[PDB]
Amino acid sequence: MARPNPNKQVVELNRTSLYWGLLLIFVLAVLFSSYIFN
Amino acid sequence: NIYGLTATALFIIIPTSFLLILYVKTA
Amino acid sequence: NIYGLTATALFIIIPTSFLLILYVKTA
Amino acid sequence: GVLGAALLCAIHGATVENTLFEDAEETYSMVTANRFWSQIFGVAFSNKRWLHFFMLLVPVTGLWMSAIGVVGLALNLRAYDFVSQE
Amino acid sequence: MEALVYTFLLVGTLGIIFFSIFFRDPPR
Amino acid sequence: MEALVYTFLLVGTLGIIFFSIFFRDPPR
Amino acid sequence: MLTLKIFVYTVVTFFVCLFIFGFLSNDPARNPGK
Amino acid sequence: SWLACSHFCLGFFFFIGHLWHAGRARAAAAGFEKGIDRFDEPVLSMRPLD
Amino acid sequence: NSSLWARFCEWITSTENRLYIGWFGVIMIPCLLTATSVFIIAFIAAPPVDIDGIREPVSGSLLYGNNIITGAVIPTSNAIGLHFYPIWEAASLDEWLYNGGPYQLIVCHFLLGVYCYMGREWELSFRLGMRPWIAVAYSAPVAAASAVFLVYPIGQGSFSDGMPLGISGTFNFMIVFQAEHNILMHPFHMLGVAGVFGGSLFSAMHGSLVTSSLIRNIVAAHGYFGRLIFQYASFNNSRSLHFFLAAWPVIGIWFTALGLSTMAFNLNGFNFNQSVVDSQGRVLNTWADIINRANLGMEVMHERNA
Amino acid sequence: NFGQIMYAIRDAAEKQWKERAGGNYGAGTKEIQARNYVQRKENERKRREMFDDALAKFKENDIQGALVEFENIIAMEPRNFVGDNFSRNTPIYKVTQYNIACCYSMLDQVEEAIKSLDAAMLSGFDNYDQIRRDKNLSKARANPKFQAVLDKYDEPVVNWNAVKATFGA
Ligand code: CLA
Ligand code: CLA
Ligand SMILES: C=Cc1c(C)c2cc3nc(c4c5[nH]c(cc6nc(cc1[nH]2)C(C)=C6CC)c(C)c5C(=O)[C@@H]4C(=O)OC)[C@@H](CCC(=O)OC/C=C(\C)CCC[C@H](C)CCC[C@H](C)CCCC(C)C)[C@@H]3C
Ligand SMILES: CC(C)=CCC/C(C)=C/CC/C(C)=C/CC/C(C)=C/CC/C(C)=C/CC/C(C)=C/CC/C(C)=C/CC/C(C)=C/CC/C(C)=C/CC1=CC(=O)C(C)=C(C)C1=O
Ligand SMILES: CCCCCCCCCCCCCCCC(=O)OC[C@H](COP(=O)(O)OC[C@@H](O)CO)OC(=O)CCCCCCCCCCCCCCC
Ligand SMILES: CCCCCCCCCCCCCCCC(=O)OC[C@H](COP(=O)(O)OC[C@@H](O)CO)OC(=O)CCCCCCCCCCCCCCC
Ligand SMILES: CC1=C(/C=C/C(C)=C/C=C/C(C)=C/C=C/C=C(C)/C=C/C=C(C)/C=C/C2=C(C)CCCC2(C)C)C(C)(C)CCC1
Ligand SMILES: [Fe+2]
Repeated sequence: MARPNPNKQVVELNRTSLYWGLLLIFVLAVLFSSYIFN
Repeated sequence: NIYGLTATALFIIIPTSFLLILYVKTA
Repeated sequence: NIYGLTATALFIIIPTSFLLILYVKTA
Repeated sequence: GVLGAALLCAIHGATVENTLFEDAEETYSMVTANRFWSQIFGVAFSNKRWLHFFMLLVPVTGLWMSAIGVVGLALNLRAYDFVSQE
Repeated sequence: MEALVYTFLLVGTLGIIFFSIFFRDPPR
Repeated sequence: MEALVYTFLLVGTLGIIFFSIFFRDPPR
Repeated sequence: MLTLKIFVYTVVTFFVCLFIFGFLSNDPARNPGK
Repeated sequence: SWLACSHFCLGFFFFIGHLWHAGRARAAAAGFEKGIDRFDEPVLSMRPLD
Repeated sequence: NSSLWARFCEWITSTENRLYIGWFGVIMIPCLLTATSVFIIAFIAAPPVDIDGIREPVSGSLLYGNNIITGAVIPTSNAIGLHFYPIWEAASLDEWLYNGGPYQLIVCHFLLGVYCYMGREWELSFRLGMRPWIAVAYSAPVAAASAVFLVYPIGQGSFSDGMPLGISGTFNFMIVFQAEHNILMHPFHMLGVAGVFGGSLFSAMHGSLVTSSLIRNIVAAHGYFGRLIFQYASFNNSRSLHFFLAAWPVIGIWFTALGLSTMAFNLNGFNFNQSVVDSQGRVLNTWADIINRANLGMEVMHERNA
Repeated sequence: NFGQIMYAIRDAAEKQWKERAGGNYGAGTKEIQARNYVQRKENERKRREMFDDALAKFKENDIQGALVEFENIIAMEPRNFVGDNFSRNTPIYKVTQYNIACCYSMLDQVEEAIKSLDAAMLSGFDNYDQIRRDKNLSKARANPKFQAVLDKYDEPVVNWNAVKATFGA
């Protein structure tokens, strides 16, 4: 087996990032569902 | 309109859950 | 069956989200 | 609840009886049992108090819920039929 | 039943706004 | 459409199981 | 479905042979401290 | 019916006996049948599982 | 030691894996994966099966208009019986499904998987140095599953008698079994009920005593138990108590599984019919007779064909 | 030094862990596990480099240094070790005590070389051809107890003597 990978990194995102993401998804949903239902 | 309901539900669940899992891991 | 769908959806959204809020606050 | 209670009784007895120390201090190795059950089943107990409280919580909840069901039946409120399938 | 879906989306968005207001992450 | 609801509930439960297995919190 | 039969047979035989040789590899138990 | 039932029960019980005695014999041969040594636990020599 | 075999063996046998694999895992994992995949797919979508083999299909798939509580994987059709029915012996995939092959596939793979799991439960226990016989305690549910899924069909001569892989199917199986054989009035099922109830009782009581004693002591809990009931000075040590906890339910389930297998060869429970007779020959009904009437109703409604 | 004597014969962090009394996993046990794992890793690392030193020096014919090095590598053998494949002994343990058994032969110590190769056999040095064939150990091979221990640990598969005797009768 190979040696431990040297360039292993972890992803992070703070509360502002979560709020931005949730708001984006919900805004896109409320905008597009009206046309999806048709 | 079942396709619309399932598409909307998937779009709400999968990405928001995705983000929530990452944030839970961060903290 | 609209009543069943709305009741089920409320029971999946409100409590699970409630737990998630507290856990986010803890960490 | 009842079947899970029997399951917990059997598993706890077997686990405690199969991780003894050779011969105060706890007789059985908690770390060994936790490792064993976390690698086989996937999740294993880490706190003794929580485990011995779970063994209490299961049957009580099961029988209380069955009692609520029997109360429901006492007034003939019975989950008898599915209208759609009928 | 589409109406209930629309109200659910709107109320959820309002909840996101409320949480963004009152539960802000303190800097650093 | 009830079938999709049932399947969603089932797969959601399996997801909870998966996360409880592989993403455990290291105690203390 | 001869093709599927042969595919299932070969996968099963591979698994069983590996299963056996895994144990044949293991060395016998012994007590060092005795 | 008597033959089949009696001999199935006896065969199953003797299979359980095989399981028990084989496990005990292997453990005794390995040397840790009496219990863990409480000083040199093989689990402790392994890294924490995360 | 870089040979493919060497590194593969090290990987499989290593405890570094999140879930220990072991050699038994080699057969355990793929079998369970096949069983669960086929089970999920069949439950979600599958055509009706001819369980009774007289061209009266029984819908059991979730997608064909039935609920979770009612959805089930119908057992193999009565026509095939004990014959081995993979895909490739079937004339076609549609006919394979109509007859009910996926139940046979699932049950075979599941039995192999559970046996291999029982084995790995010993193998890992040997690795860590702990005592080996946790598998023995596991032999009870495995024995019951084998009795329900394999031994009983063998006794009855057909695979259609195996427990359907569903909830309402399980209730139907239990009711039909009570109809054919007096499962309720059989001493081994009585021992099984005793085992389950005693397991629940002992789990609850032991949890209460230990959690109460854990304050910041076992002598106090021992005295508590001794003073509560007239019984005094038993299970003085944790070893005997924790062995008894494992010994009660395991023996109960062993006995109930053996009772099921015994009934597989038509050795029914007690038959107390016309047990009480007055003078000059009349029949006085007892509770066993009302049970018999219920069995009559179940059995007569079970025989779908003439 | 262990090496010299044998050639001649030719808590601060653990108090939290000592949670084990309370039957809890906790965090102290994790720290102890990590410390033990890293200590073990360094242990076999240094045993390996000591073995490299031993072979390099044996190439120089300094059997004294090779022997002290080989009686030192055995010294740090962990107690109650169960291998990944149920070995019960680290893989080096069997080879090193074979080489020391060779080295003892070079020292004209056949009597203790017999015990060294007996202990090598106990560890599961399943390779039987060289011990019979290797000329390097031939000096100690002359002793009858060498063949006695080889027989009790490598029995003839077929009793030619017994079958011939039965044929005679
Ligand atoms: C010929 C077969 C055989 C032999 C020679 C042995 C020999 C031994 N066993 Mg093993 N064993 C066997 C079969 C055998 N066993 C089977 C089939 C099982 C499965 C249940 C077991 C399970 C078993 C366990 C779990 C243990 C042993 C132990 C022992 C040792 C002590 C004997 C003992 O318990 O005291 C004699 C004990 C008694 C006389 C108590 C009898 C209690 C039973 C329940 C009586 C039941 C009688 C009843 C009428 C039968 C109804 C049958 C019906 C279901 C059809 C001894 C080396 C013990 C040990 O320490 O090993 C070193 C131990 O812990 N054995
Ligand atoms: C209150 C009354 C009462 C009570 C307490 C019981 C109690 C019991 N009955 Mg009886 N019964 C009753 C009334 C009652 N019955 C009546 C009224 C009828 C007639 C309608 C019956 C008819 C009846 C039959 C016909 C049978 C029972 C059986 C049983 C036993 C079930 C547990 C068992 O053996 O499974 C043991 C455990 C298992 C079977 C589980 C095996 C699990 C496998 C090994 C693993 C599965 C893995 C899983 C799929 C994956 C997990 C996923 C992960 C995410 C968690 C138990 C002793 C059964 C029995 O005795 O057992 C054979 C049986 O066959 N009963
Ligand atoms: C019906 C009651 C019941 C159930 C469901 C159950 C379930 C379980 N017990 C286990 C263990 C045990 N149970 C024990 C004693 C007992 N168990 C009892 C009663 C039960 N125990 C009783 C009464 C006792 C006392 C004797 C012991 C001693 C053990 C164990 O050691 C073992 C364990 O691990 O404990 C933690 C687990 C075995 C996991 C496995 O198969 O590998 C994993 C398999 C996986 C993940 C996938 C399998 C999925 C398959 C492919 C599904 C296919 C479809 C099936 C045919 C099922 C059909 C479902 C329909 C009926 C709806 C599992 C969670
Ligand atoms: C298409 C598909 C997927 C088909 C699926 C179809 C289908 C039928 C799905 C299933 C439907 C379904 C989910 C039905 C079940 C629903 C149901 C009835 C739920 C009941 C829920 C409820 C709220 C009831 C209340 C009663 C209740 C409290 C029950 C709890 C049961 C329960 C969790 C019991 C414990 C089970 C268990 C496996 C415990 C093992 C614990 C364990 C690992 C201990 C090991 C261990 C032992 C030691 O001794 C020590 C020392 C240590 C350290 C240690 O670790
Ligand atoms: C099938 C498999 C699944 C497929 C789907 C996968 C989806 C993956 C997730 C995609 C979404 C990710 C969202 C990240 C969200 C996020 O956290 O981003 C954060 C990012 C800035 O973050 P920084 O780089 O400063 O953070 C550094 C680190 O701390 C990490 O955050 O902002 C952006 O780059 C743009 C964000 C979207 C745009 C924001 C503004 C516009 C939208 C709001 C509009 C409101 C309405 C106004 C009009 C009414
Ligand atoms: C190779 C074998 C693979 C097995 C795969 C199956 C894995 C199952 C894992 C179950 C985890 C349950 C969630 C635990 C959540 C969790 O994090 O628990 C963690 C908990 C341990 O808690 P701690 O000891 O860390 O708690 C310390 C206390 O101080 C509290 O903080 O685990 C247990 O005690 C045992 C729980 C068994 C419960 C079994 C329930 C099984 C339910 C299955 C439902 C199936 C539905 C199917 C729908 C179709
Ligand atoms: C290699 C190996 C391994 C693993 C493996 C695995 C994990 C596998 C898996 C596998 C799998 C996971 C498989 C699966 C399979 C499945 C199947 C085979 C299925 C089938 C199905 C079918 C066939 C169906 C059909 C149908 C339906 C039911 C629907 C519609 C209709 C029809 C009829 C089409 C390990 C690492 C441990 C070690 C070494 C060995
Ligand atoms: Fe306990």
